[PDB]
Amino acid sequence: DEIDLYDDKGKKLAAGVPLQNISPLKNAAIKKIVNLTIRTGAVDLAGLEKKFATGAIAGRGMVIRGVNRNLPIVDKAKEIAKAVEDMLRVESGDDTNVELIAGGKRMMVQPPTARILSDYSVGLTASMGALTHAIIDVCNVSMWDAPYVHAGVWGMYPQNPDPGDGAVKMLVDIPMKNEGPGFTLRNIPVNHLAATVRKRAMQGAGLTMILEEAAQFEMGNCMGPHERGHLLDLAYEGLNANNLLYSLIKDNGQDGSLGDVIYAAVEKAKADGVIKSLKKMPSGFTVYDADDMQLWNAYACTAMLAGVCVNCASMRAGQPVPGNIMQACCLIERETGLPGPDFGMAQGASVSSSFFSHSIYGGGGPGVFYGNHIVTRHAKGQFIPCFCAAMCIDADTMYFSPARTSALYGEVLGAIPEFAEPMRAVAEAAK
Amino acid sequence: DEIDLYDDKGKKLAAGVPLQNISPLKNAAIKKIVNLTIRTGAVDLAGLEKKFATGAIAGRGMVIRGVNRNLPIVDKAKEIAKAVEDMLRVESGDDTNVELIAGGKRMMVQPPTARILSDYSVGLTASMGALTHAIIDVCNVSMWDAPYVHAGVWGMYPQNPDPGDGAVKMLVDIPMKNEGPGFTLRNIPVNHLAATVRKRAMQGAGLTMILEEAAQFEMGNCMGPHERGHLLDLAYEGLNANNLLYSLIKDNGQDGSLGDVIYAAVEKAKADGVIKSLKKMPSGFTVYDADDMQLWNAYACTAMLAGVCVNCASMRAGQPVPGNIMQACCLIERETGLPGPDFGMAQGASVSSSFFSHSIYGGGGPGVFYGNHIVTRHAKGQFIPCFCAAMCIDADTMYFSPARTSALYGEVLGAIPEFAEPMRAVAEAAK
Amino acid sequence: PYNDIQHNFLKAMSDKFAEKPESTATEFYTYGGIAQKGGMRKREFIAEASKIVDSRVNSTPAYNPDAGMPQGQRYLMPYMMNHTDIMVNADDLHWINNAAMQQAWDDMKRGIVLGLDDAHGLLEARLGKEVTPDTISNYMEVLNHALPGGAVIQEHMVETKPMLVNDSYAKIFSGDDDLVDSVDRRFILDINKEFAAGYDKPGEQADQLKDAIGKKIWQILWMPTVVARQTDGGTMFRWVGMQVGMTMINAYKLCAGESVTGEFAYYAKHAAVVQLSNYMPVKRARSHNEPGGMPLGINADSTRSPALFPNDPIRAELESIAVAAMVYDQLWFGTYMSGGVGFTQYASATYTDNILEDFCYKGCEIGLDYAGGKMASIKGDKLNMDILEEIIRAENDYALTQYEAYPTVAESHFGGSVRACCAAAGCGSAVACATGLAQPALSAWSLSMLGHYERVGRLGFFGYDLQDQCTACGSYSYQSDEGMPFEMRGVNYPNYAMNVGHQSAYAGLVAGAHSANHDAWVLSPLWKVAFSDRDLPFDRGYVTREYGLGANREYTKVAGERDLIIAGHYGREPGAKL
Amino acid sequence: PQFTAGNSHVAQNRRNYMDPSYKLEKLRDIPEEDIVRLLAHRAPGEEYKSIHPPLEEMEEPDCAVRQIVKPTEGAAAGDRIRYVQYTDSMFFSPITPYQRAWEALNRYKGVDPGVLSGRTIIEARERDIEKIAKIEVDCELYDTARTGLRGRTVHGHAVRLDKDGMMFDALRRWSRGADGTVTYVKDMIGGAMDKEVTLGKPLSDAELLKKTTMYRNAQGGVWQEADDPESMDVTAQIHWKRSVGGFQPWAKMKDIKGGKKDVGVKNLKLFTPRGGVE
Ligand SMILES: C[C@@H](OP(=O)(O)O)[C@H](NC(=O)CCCCCCS)C(=O)O
Ligand SMILES: C[C@@H](OP(=O)(O)O)[C@H](NC(=O)CCCCCCS)C(=O)O
Ligand SMILES: O=S(=O)(O)CCS
Ligand SMILES: [Cl-]
Repeated sequence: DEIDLYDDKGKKLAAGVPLQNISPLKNAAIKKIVNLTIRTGAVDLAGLEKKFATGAIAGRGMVIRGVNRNLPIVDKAKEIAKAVEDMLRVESGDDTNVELIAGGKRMMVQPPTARILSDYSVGLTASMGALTHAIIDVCNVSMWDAPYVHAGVWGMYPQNPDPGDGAVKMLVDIPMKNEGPGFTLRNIPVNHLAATVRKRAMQGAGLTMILEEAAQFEMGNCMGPHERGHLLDLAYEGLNANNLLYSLIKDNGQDGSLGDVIYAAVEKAKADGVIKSLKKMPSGFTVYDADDMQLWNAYACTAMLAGVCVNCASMRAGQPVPGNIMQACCLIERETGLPGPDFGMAQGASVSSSFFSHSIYGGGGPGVFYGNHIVTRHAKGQFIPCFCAAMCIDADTMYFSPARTSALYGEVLGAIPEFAEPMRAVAEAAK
Repeated sequence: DEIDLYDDKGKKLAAGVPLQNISPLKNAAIKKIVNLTIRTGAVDLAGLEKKFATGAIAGRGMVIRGVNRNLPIVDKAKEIAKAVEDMLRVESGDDTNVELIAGGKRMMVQPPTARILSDYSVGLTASMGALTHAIIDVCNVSMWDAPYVHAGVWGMYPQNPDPGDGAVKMLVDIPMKNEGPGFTLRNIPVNHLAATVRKRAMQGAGLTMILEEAAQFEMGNCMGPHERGHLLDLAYEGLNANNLLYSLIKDNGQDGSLGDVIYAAVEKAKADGVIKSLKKMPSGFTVYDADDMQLWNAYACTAMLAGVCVNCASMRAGQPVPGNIMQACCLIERETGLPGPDFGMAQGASVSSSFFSHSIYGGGGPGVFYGNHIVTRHAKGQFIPCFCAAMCIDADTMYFSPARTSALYGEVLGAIPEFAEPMRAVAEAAK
Repeated sequence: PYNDIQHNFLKAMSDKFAEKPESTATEFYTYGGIAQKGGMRKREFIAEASKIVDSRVNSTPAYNPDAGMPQGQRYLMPYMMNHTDIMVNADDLHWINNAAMQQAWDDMKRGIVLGLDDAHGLLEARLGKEVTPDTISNYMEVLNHALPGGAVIQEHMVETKPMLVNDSYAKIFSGDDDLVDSVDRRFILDINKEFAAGYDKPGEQADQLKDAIGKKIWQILWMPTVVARQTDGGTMFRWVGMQVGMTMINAYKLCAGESVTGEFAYYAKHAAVVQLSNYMPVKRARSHNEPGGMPLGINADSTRSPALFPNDPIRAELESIAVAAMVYDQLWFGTYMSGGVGFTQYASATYTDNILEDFCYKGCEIGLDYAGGKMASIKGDKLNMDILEEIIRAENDYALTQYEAYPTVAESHFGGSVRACCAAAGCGSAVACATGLAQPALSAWSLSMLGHYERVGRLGFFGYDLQDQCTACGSYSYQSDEGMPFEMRGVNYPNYAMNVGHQSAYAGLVAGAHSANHDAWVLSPLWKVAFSDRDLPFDRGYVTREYGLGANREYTKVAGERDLIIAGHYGREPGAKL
Repeated sequence: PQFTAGNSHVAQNRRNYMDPSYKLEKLRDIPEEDIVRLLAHRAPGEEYKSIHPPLEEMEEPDCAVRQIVKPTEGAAAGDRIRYVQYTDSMFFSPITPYQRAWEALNRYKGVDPGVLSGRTIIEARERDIEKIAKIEVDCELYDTARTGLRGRTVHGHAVRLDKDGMMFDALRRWSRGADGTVTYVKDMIGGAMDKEVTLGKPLSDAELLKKTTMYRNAQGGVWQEADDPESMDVTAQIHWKRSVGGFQPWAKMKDIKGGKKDVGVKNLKLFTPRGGVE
């Protein structure tokens, strides 16, 4: 199998790319994106400083009277940043990195790959361990006061298994909150991803599908012949293989409806020989079959994402995506008599997410979902990239937007070249 | 800081080794060990074939009637093994490895490191996913019957988060059952470690402590100056640095009491200038202090493993270890006016584990504990190695012994050179 | 409808509505709201609210239809419990208003199974202590004093009041007939007596169980209901551990606290224990023995229908369904995972009015028709998509026609979600009866739901068909979290983890395949036996009858009340009545 | 496009309602201001609120997709997102919930439709949704007896009809005149309006049978399996292809043990009479 890779403007990036070259297991760009995703922390030092000064060093709605200390962490930001960097370093010239941001109000921390022996959550712990000792040493905190520093940095942990109230913010979560073995890279909010690609839809879809598919491998879903179907989905839906994705959007973006995209995709599938007549029914309706079912699935998934982009961008809003994915799947099946994206699983997740974005029971708008979420985890990688796309496209119509929930990620992770331009990163490495 | 590394027979292995050379972050042997620990699965093919034949494909006390199938997995052990290998392999020549054992009744599986993108439990899932497709393919399982094969290999998962009823057995557990970020390498039952080194106490203690300290780093307990103390505890207690551990056991092995070992170690501490007089009290009792407190701790921690070995080897029983550690800690404090191993944390874990090995409330014999266990997790690395030694030393006096709980591990992992001889592997690396 | 009124919906429809069952028209707006018969509870509720408000320091208001949605512009209908003649008020099916439903789940939650053989093995190995039927008998006597909260070793112990914990005791069962004969019969749950049911001869069910169980000895221990209510399901295996621990010490003259005691702890809490369910991923964090981890097959095995009515696979379905609707939908989805008014009718639709009953008996009939009148014959080489599709389409047309042709039935099942649940259950039953196999029931489930959407132009609620669209794919999948045998699924199987109107039916399908297959259990021989225990408060053999008694406040079997130790109730003033 | 399978007039109704080239018949002409009254998100004459500045006076993210997809007029203006919602009687409503979403996402740009048994909601930018509401209330997809505008308290789609053929409404949003004419006397959530809004007379039973998208084996509707085997033939096919794919995505039907011999089946037998009543 071979594909050409294209960018978000319909311009070709690489040709005659063997399908294996974009595999999460082999592509150096993907491997790098994964590595950065588990290593990179963001810290709001100004907010942390304020935590210590007010005694707001615990969880939501908590305040401890009498333990207010004034620790000039923003003032001494440069010393803190260097202490941390030196602690994180295992050997000179290694991939350890620490950068101050916004006049030292904020900080990026990247422990070196070598500190991760078995547990990806070292990216969090090394930083948290380094930061709290850094503060204590640099600001000359006494024994008596040391525990307040622990609380400021580690939050309610270990009393709460979740150190989420602490200072170091990752894209990923602690291992316990993962819904299964191999779900690590799925536990990343859509709003964080949307913020990270700075609200550019195709980059968001691409980045999100790169992470989803890598997770799919890690979950054990890509063994033997099962692999091919995932790599095709990734290439076509995620990486705009042979310009199918961009083409569908461009051709229908002016006055096209969701259905228009779907039908244009069926017609392209036919033209390309992906699907062909199996049987003509009494009404004249033709049921189609596909010699290469996995390839059809790739075409369908691309149709799905393109349909989402067209409709959501028309509304300049994110909320439509679940109902968009549903009718994308349903309609493509009714048009052809073939099975929809991920053999019904995508439609399934579109039903639950439709429900849990319009009801009292849970969920929220699309930006609070993610691959690990019980509501949206069901499809085998093709589903959540549509959500990120939708929340990039959203013109802040929603209350829980990336601007509200994820500013920190936009600011700190936004300038990471592999995050900003994931498709070009992959295409380069696949050459 | 420098140490000489001695073997389990008191012979010097390497001279003037720089303290950093035995760091889990740096030593290539410790690194390979961690690698082998998360990658290596054992599969009882015989027992698996029986599951499918009896319909006992679920959890304890469960049998599904009418789904019995005769799948000749052991007869086709060859085909299956190769099918799994070919699925696990990422690139030709890589570190993928699959072996048959006991006439094809048991099987060792090691996915290549390259499949582990972020999540260590790929060691489990890659093998599980490969094993279940391999069986379906080689044994020509029809669509209708495929779910039975999933049950047999994956256990109750996903309904049960724990796939422990499944067919692939690792030393480590699933991420959800880790008691925190960084705890991966701690979730390894003492009995499994004891079987793995085939009941040779010192290799059991060393292997266990290599893994424990690897974990301490990953928990974030080894940042800044804290790092030094952990490397010292590893070198002395774990690696018999300067032959201190051995000489302690050797000198008291004939008719020494636990107490004799404690004092032997104390006098050695003075002689080495580790501790020295601080103040003579009115009774004549002298309070000691230590210029290098971290070095003292490393000494007390070796005395602790020494005492345990001497008293347990005397009874040839595993059960005394908790109470041994307790009094090792207590008596060394009462003798010096200095703080005990891990500054009281080890005595702490000795109290809980005493309790929870002689009462109705939980735990069991020392063999059922492990670093991650709530009862024994408290010491920062020094404690659990004593338990592995004790259960190596046990003359099968306990009902829940490695012979009973862990034969699969002893059989399959026992042949791995780095497990069989971790101290030698580490020293050759530190050259 | 089905030909036999004992299983069809015609008596229920006739007795619910003034018009004929096939009537297409009725009358609205003339019932006076809750003035009508079916408003009786709501009028009761209004009278009570006033007292509640009077008792509050700032007169914070409570129940008030005028502050919400007043009820009864349409007929407020009663319901008939499935396969009974018991009518009930709708309001009386809410779990909060129904003590029988509460007891049914408390009974399940407070149960733990624990092997004894390993403990004997440990006694032998480390102490060389003799175990005989006599010492086992003494052990069980001590255990039955200890388990509810009685002291066996220490002086100056406080103890529990027996009438507060009178539902707690322990029995043993075993495949070893000679051991059972030798033990004091007061402590025995007797398999030959509870499973004399057979198909071609007496005791075949017992035979199946004793062969599966073998010469092992198992304990079923029930904890006090009040313990389930004060705490959670995670207490249960731990409580067994503690009291079995104390019993061992006494009955075998050990040190009260030596190394052997430690190993007994691990034996009891880990090595030989069999729980109702395991914990949950932390988003929906829950202790052990809660509904979230309980497989469908265990739900089914907890009913007695197959031992009481061995030739009636659909009664087995419908009794398992009644337990499952209440447990998974009313309590688990409707409370544990949400709360409020909740999901009473999403559940009760599957156990009232003989509507699901009607579909499933018709389903079995159709499936048998296609199986040439030989139940469970469609297996192996006879099992294919053609015959399945024929069966499913036939029964789906049957069931969906009922709602359309007899509009009282649709009016009772007013939400599409329960119509879908029930039509699909009917299709599944048809396949269960033809095949004697659970997995293909999933193929019927998928096609029924897809056929439903296609026929009617609608299905269920906003997120009803998540698992339904996943069903075909998950059918025979073997991927990590995507596949697993039907019997072993439950509400932690990912696409099952959020929605009402499925788990009820599934519990039925899993039971039907197995009863049709002449199997004495679905998933667990151990739980099958344990739940046969006739000293349990709630009657696991007549589920819908129990629900009916709870509804009409005639139920006499609730446990764990505290009337014996209080002088009054919150919000209710003491003093004699005038 | 094919749109959907099916050989009956009900299947053709489906295909037409989905077909943007097909012009839906208009039964009534509700003035825009009366539409605004019914929706009750704003008062007629009241200016559209904004949730953000018009896109033109704003710098959007440098997004290729925003670049090539034109916003609707509602989106460009930064309108609120509001909604319209319908309840469709099981007694031969002209259109059914699922077919509404098919219709909406084929015919309209920039919409968020949701399908349930007793309600179908469409969300869009306020001015956009006002336009969609008028089109859908005016045309043959709305019958004044078997369809209802309802943003809450939707109960009734599956409830028997009244003497006059009206679907139950617990909020009594409609009133019926002697001549059959239906007037809305409350807004779509049961709130008071400044004036009543006349919708018109209901279609006759024969017309409803002619216009409906539902298969219904009662009261003279289409019996799906007896009158249109193609319908389930193709739906089943989709079902089995999803089944095969979940097991092994690359697998063809012919490679499956006991796989379908063909689309359709040879031996389907029915177990109800036409009209179902026995
Ligand atoms: C989705 C999830 O909610 P969150 O997205 O985490 O708020 C989940 N709710 C449940 O799935 C609701 C199930 C019961 C109510 C719906 C009945 S159909 C839960 O609370 O864990
Ligand atoms: C140790 C552990 O037991 P296990 O080792 O898992 O059997 C744990 N028990 C509790 O810590 C017992 C605490 C209460 C009884 C003793 C009070 S001093 C538990 O059941 O989770
Ligand atoms: O949100 S829905 O309206 O679909 C139903 C929940 S009861
Ligand atoms: Cl006994």
